[PDB]
Amino acid sequence: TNHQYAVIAYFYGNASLQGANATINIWEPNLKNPNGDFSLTQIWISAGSGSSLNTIEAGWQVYPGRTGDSQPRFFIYWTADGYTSTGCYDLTCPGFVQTNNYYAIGMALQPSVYGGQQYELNESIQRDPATGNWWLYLWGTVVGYWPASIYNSITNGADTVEWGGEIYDSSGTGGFHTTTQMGSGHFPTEGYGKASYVRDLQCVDTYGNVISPTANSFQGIAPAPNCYNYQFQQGSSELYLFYGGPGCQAIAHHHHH
Amino acid sequence: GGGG
Ligand SMILES: *[C@@H]1O[C@H](CO)[C@@H](O[C@@H]2O[C@H](CO)[C@@H](O[C@@H]3O[C@H](CO)[C@@H](O)[C@H](O)[C@@H]3O)[C@H](O)[C@H]2NC(C)=O)[C@H](O)[C@H]1NC(C)=O
Ligand SMILES: *[C@@H]1O[C@H](CO)[C@@H](O)[C@H](O)[C@H]1NC(C)=O
Ligand code: NI
Repeated sequence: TNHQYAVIAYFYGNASLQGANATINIWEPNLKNPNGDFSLTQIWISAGSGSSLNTIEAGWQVYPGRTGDSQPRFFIYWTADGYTSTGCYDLTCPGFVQTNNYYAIGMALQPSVYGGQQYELNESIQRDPATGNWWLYLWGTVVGYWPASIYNSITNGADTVEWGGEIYDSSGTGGFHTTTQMGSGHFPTEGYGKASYVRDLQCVDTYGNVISPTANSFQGIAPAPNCYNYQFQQGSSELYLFYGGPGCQAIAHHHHH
Repeated sequence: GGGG
């Protein structure tokens, strides 16, 4: 596929997780090919697999083809059949129910400054055990919910939570030789203020308790590591996922010998 | 999982 990632996944033994959080550093990554490319950072909360995969998604995305501009914007997504025939962005199809219009779905976000002022998108997703509905909060304020009625596998809880970045490479390099940026456009090793991060890496267990998994409990995914990568930075209060990169310049020059 |  033409998608590349720098993501971490927390796999639970069953579908009993009752929520998750993500506090995502906001940036305005540049796209090499804005006709079709996109760059985003999000959470994915899921249950099932294959055609029974159900997802709850929220984060920021730079996708001019969909939003009409190059700003990072708040988005949501979902699927009830592994992206085969169900699911959509934002409120473009029936699915998500917005209850509070204080925050707009699709709103532009203020991007952080390299070596300067940082901005974060705090999102908290919580399952209501009376209904199975999954509620979304932004910076502590309610937005709405994904109702249990659209799902079949995630109605009682989730088995997997993933966090991180993704780019879509419309130029057909497989995401291996495009300067479309992920996160801030800088490699994770640059750290706070320079590389993008995801913090508040927390889940809610079956009993309703908040758990912050240790670094070793996540599986990492970075299939184009010379272009986009991730690095955990453990602070003394909470674990950071630094992720992203500048992408790879197309400087291969192989010929037979 | 969901996104990878
Ligand atoms: C990280 O995720 C946790 C777990 O979902 C979030 O905790 C939840 O936060 C809300 C808001 O503070 C709490 O709601 C409050 O409940 C009390 C009753 O206990 C009620 O009197 C209040 O009016 C309010 O509804 C909720 O209890 C709490 N849940 C747990 C299990 O701690 C937390 O907000 C997330 N953190 C971030 C930074 O996203
Ligand atoms: C899921 O696994 C947890 C931990 O092993 C267990 O406490 C729980 O009862 C299991 N089933 C459900 C429905 O939560
Ligand atoms: Ni050769």
